[PDB]
Amino acid sequence: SMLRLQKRLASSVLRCGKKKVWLDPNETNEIANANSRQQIRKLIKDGLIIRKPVTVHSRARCR
Amino acid sequence: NEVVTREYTINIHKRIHGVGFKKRAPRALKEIRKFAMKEMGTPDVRIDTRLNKAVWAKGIRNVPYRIRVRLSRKRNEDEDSPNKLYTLVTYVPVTTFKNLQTVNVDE
Amino acid sequence: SSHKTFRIKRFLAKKQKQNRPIPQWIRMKTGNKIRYNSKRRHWRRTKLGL
Amino acid sequence: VRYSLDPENPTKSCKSRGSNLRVHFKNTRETAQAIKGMHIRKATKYLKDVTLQKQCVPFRRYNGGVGRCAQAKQWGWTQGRWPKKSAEFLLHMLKNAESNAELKGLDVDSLVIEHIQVNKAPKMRRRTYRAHGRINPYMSSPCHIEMILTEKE
RNA sequence: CUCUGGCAUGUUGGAACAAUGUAGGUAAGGGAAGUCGGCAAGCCGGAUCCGUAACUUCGGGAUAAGGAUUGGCUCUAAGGG
RNA sequence: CGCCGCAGGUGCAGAUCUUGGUGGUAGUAGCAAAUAUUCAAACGAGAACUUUGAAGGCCGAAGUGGAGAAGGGUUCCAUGU
Ligand SMILES: [K+]
Ligand SMILES: [K+]
Ligand SMILES: [K+]
Ligand SMILES: [Mg+2]
Ligand SMILES: [Mg+2]
Ligand SMILES: [Mg+2]
Ligand SMILES: [Mg+2]
Ligand SMILES: [Mg+2]
Ligand SMILES: [Mg+2]
Ligand SMILES: [Mg+2]
Ligand SMILES: [Mg+2]
Ligand SMILES: [Mg+2]
Ligand SMILES: [Mg+2]
Ligand SMILES: [Mg+2]
Ligand SMILES: [Mg+2]
Ligand SMILES: [Mg+2]
Ligand SMILES: [Mg+2]
Ligand SMILES: [Mg+2]
Ligand SMILES: [Mg+2]
Ligand SMILES: [Mg+2]
Ligand SMILES: [Mg+2]
Ligand SMILES: [Mg+2]
Ligand SMILES: [Mg+2]
Ligand SMILES: [Mg+2]
Repeated sequence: SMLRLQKRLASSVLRCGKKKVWLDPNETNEIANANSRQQIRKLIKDGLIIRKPVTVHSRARCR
Repeated sequence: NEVVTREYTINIHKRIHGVGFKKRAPRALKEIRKFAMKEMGTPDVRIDTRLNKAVWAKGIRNVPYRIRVRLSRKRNEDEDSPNKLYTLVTYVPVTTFKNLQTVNVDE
Repeated sequence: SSHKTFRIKRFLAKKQKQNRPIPQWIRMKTGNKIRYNSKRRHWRRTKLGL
Repeated sequence: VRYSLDPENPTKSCKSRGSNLRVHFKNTRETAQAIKGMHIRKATKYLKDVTLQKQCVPFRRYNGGVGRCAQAKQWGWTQGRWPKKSAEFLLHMLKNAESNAELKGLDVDSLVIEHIQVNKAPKMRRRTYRAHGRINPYMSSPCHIEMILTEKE
């Protein structure tokens, strides 16, 4: 339903911003059940939460 | 039949002409939705996210002049809804729009 | 602020405990004549004296 | 409760009522005048058409600054609008009236809105802030609505 | 202009594209004839190489004024540990 | 409450009168400073505004980022309405 808490906790656990937190849009119910940082860690291990990669800023043009 | 699917090309350039810069892409998806309701006669029109990307591919003001879409009229026999039929419009990538007709596409 | 004296903190403590709704059973008391806590204070509308 | 204009006989009649409803009195009064005397099936479509902006309500008394529309010609008028919130509130009350009609065991296909009335409800106060440190009222104008439906065919 | 980080356009949206406005542009030919008054706008503008007057408290004036060049690509010399 | 006496803080249209209430104005002025939103899905009676995903943008490190002092005082955090 609402996952504002989960995205905040995933950001803290992954040590990234909320930009890079990816919550599986299909498995919303399982993520909604996670109310603890331990539960978020299990979801990160299970692939339901993913740290998205850094947006590419190439220096090939500058080089 | 009523579960027919057809492939069209829409002159976005014609339907967007005159719209301001910050409204061309949002208006392009309204004309695409209006186009689908006309040919498929279904108020419920779902636009695929990949088609939404294609319209917004070149930013908000430089919308592609032409887009090749595919209108699929399908049954809504999945839940209690006022409309038993809905149209799903998807994106058909093409290399050229020359000599492209409206063609009936099979299953 | 974060740096506060004990008196200021104790003063804020009392103002916090007394900013609560009246208990429901109060209206059942004979000759109550009280509807709601008229001394409710919100932190944003009205500021404390200090 | 006390309605104004009791029905000619309260055996072929059903009543519905609402108090302190958050709809503009002026818009609701015009919408009520349009559906007054309508058959209940006609009023239900008409109110749905107002929501879809296929039919309008003519603004006859509270018409200051109200624009002109082509659909106002069905009525002998020039000014009309499409009060969506007024249409919904009257649609809910019509459903309640029809449910009351079914409870009294009188058929709902012959109901006609013989009485409908919109009254001022006590205003509710909010605030607006003006140019030179001034506060002005920002009142709401709720309304009481009542209606009586009778059988005729 | 972009990455990390952040946000949803600043207390509403939809449809049109009339006048008048607010903000921003362009305009042939003329060039301040406008106006109390060049108000407003416009011109100029960076860097390199030249070249700079009256006057002066000799310090300045001075970026005075005025003129030329400026892209891309392929090189060639010189400047070190 | 009438009648005989007695006694007044004893009669309102005004005082830009006092207090309270209510109109026309009027469904009007208005909800226009800082570029911008769109698609799909979920929950839900109900979605332009909530959440998730996707896309397009903005702040562009002198930030619309990360933390403090003063001031505020529970606004912090969960759940629910
Ligand atoms: K109109
Ligand atoms: K218009
Ligand atoms: K002049
Ligand atoms: Mg304050
Ligand atoms: Mg007027
Ligand atoms: Mg104001
Ligand atoms: Mg002020
Ligand atoms: Mg804007
Ligand atoms: Mg907005
Ligand atoms: Mg604000
Ligand atoms: Mg000219
Ligand atoms: Mg000229
Ligand atoms: Mg002159
Ligand atoms: Mg003159
Ligand atoms: Mg000037
Ligand atoms: Mg000089
Ligand atoms: Mg050259
Ligand atoms: Mg007196
Ligand atoms: Mg008086
Ligand atoms: Mg208006
Ligand atoms: Mg406005
Ligand atoms: Mg930028
Ligand atoms: Mg900060
Ligand atoms: Mg909070």
